[PDB]
Amino acid sequence: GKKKCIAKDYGRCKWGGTPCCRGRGCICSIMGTNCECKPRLIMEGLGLA
Repeated sequence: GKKKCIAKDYGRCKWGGTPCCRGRGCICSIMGTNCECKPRLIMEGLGLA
């Protein structure tokens, strides 16, 4: 029961810190502070990246 990851589910997430059970889309702003967990993957479309 999330007892192996986090409870935030989405939003504040850090690959090197606060894990992200659901939504691996953990990206931060240019400054690297607005690290939010999004459900969307790396592909900003279909499979171009």
